[PDB]
Formats: sequence, C-alpha cells, structure tokens
Amino acid sequence: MKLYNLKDHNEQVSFAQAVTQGLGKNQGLFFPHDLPEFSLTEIDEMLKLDFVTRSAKILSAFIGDEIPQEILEERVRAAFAFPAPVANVESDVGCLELFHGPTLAFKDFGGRFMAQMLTHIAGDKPVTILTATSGDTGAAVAHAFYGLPNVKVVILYPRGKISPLQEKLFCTLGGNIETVAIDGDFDACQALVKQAFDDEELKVALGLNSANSINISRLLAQICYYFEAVAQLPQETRNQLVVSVPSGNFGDLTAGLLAKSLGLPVKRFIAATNVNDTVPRFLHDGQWSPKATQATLSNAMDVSQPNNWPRVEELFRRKIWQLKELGYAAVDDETTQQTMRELKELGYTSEPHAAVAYRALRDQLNPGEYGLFLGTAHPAKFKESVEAILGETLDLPKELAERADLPLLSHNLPADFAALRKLMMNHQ
Ligand SMILES: O=C(O)C(=O)CCCP(=O)(O)O
Repeated sequence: MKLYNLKDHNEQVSFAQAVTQGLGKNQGLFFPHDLPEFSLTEIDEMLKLDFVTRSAKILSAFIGDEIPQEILEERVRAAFAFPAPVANVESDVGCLELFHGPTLAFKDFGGRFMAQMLTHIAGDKPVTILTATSGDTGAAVAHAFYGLPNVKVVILYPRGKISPLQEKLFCTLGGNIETVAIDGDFDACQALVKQAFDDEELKVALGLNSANSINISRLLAQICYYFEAVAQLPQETRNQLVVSVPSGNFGDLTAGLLAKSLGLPVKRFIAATNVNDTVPRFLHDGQWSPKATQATLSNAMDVSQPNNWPRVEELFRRKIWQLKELGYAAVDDETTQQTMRELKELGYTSEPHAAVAYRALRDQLNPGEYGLFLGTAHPAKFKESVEAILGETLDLPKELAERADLPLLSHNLPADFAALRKLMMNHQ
C-alpha cells in the first residue's frame, strides 16, 4: 500500500511506515494513495462471508502485498473478538451497536486492530503510544495495549470533561498505562499529541506513535463494521440505506465514506453533531469557523476542530463527490434528553451520543428509505445521566463494575507542551 501526506502529496509511505510513524511531517494526516473499488459482484459476495473473513478482504484491498490476506485474517480474528449487531429500533430504523467490545465503544475495533498490526509489523520494538481522548478511545487503546512488554501508553484527556465511568475504565489500570488529566478541552489534548511529533528529540527517545484515528490502521479497521451492518439488513433496504453517524472528531464518518468508496451501497450519510457544530455550520455557508468547545451530554463529541475533516474533504475531492450530498445536523442537550425519552418509549435504551444520531436520522429519513444510526457506546458508560434522563435504574456491566470502585491514577497537567514533555521524560 501507498499513502501520502495531505500536506505534501510527494511525501509518501507504505502501510507499514504509516502504522509505525502515525503522523506525517508538519502534523499532516496520511491518506490512501489508491482508493480501491470492489465490483458489484465482489461486494455482493463479500457480504455473504462471515464478519472476520470479510473484514480481512476489505483491509487487504488497501494493504496490498505488504501483508498476506491469510495472515490478515488471523490478526483480525484476534482483534474483532466481538460482534457488531444491528438492533431493530423502528420498522424503518436500525441501530448498529458497536459497544459489544471490551471497552463498550467502537474504538475497540480499530484499537485492537492497530495493536495487532503494530506487533505484526514492528514486533517487540519499544514504542510509546501517545493518545488524546474525550472518553472512549483512551479506554480502547489502554486495554488493547495493556501488558505489552515493549509498549507504554500515555493518554491525554480533558479533566472533568469525560464521564466518571469512562475515566474509571482507563485511568485505574496503572502498570503499562499512564493517564494525564489536561486542564483544557479535547482539542487542546489532540493538539498536544500532534505537537509531540514535531519534537524529533522526543519521538526518537520514546519511539513516539499515536493510537488516535490519526493512525491509518485505526481509520481502515472502522470501515469494516459498516459492511457488517449492511450484511445484516435484508436486500430490500440495501439500496435505500441512510446512515447517521454521531460525529465529533469525524474519524467514524470518514471510515463510512471509505466503505462507500469501496463499493458498499449507501444512499446518504448524515453527520450528526452536538452544539459543537463546526462542520454543520460549515456545510451550510462554506465558512470554516470553529467556536470554543462546549461541554455537553455527549462529551466524547465535544470537538470543535475535527482533525479528520481534511480526510473527508480529500475523499469527496478525489471521488468527485459534492459535499452538498452530505446530510448534517447539530443537536442540543435538551433535544438529546427528549430524544432519549422517545427511544425508550419505542422500546430501545440509548444514550446521548447515539441519541444525537437518531435525532438527525429521524428528522431526515424520507419514506421508502431505511435508516441506521451508530450506537457508538454502551449507555451504561453514562449511567448517571441515562438514569436521570430516562427515569429508570441501570445495572453496571462487568467491564465497568470491575473498575468503578478502583482508585484513579491520573496526573494533572496544564495545557503546556513543556509540562507534558517533562512528565513523559519522567515516566519512561
Ligand atoms: O476520544 C474519543 O473517545 C473520541 O471519540 C474522539 C477522538 C479520538 P479518535 O481520533 O480515536 O477517534
């Protein structure tokens, strides 16, 4: 496979280099040099294969000769140790549940997949994985790389800006895990991570790399659950599919488009965000003006500067698609709560993030079309809110319960790269 820096089309790297390097020069994201296209027949055939084998093929389509599809099947079978079932919410709406993994969030798929690739590509090479999180990614990465003798992870997250349970899920591990509560929002956290890649001294010293969607391995793996979703739907709807994706940093939606660019039939995509509507407002007047981040019920989506947006623009550009074809909507918390109330009424328990997607989908799903909204995380990860918003008690899954009472081990640091750099050089 070949990749290029969105900031420098001449700076190119293979899949192996992209996976171990993470970021390109000048903090630029890597983009697939070639956009493979399966045929209608192949697509039709892939959908009949089991989840694991299908995912392997999709991935091989990009990776190419670098890694034999056979080996790729083994690594994927190890990573995707859980399903991605579609739950019928309404007669014309389905919810792609992506929280059946070890951390109850879709970050599990790409998180574990990357772990597999890195260990396969780099083996036991000493590596420091610096990742920024707004709630879920941190947990998926912390668990995916826990115990790996050659690996040491450092997660940055906005202090007090994520849910209690989300924090407990990855800030009470210790050992191989190191967590940092930054005095700022997610954006500042991601900026600090990216900034670390301009520090040649630091990169080489710690063998820097990132598990955020920044890493091509993260992006690609997420393309797989879209196919799995369609494969569960009846042929009848296969040509009238509308997918709503609760977006924050937009890595999920990006993977959705890539799936379509591969040949997966998707009538229309909807980018559902919360009050942090930098994208929605952009798609409306073409003016890019991010507002200061605002903490909401869907904290994992409190992103004002989606780092993956450039990857979406490049895909539309190269695929020759018109952005006006992209559905979008900004949902506030009041609407979120009431939307959660509705879903419960319909007989489906959901949470803030998924509610935002459903709201946009429900308000844009035309007759004759089947709608899908991604359940990006288990509602229990936001027990407090869900209980008070739904007015009903909620039991805690084993994955959360076994760490709800454990002590936090997070360090506190201001939004200063100098402070972070020192702490990292103190916890080698
Ligand atoms: O951190 C989280 O839980 C996010 O959903 C957003 C940004 C991280 P990503 O780049 O891995 O998607």
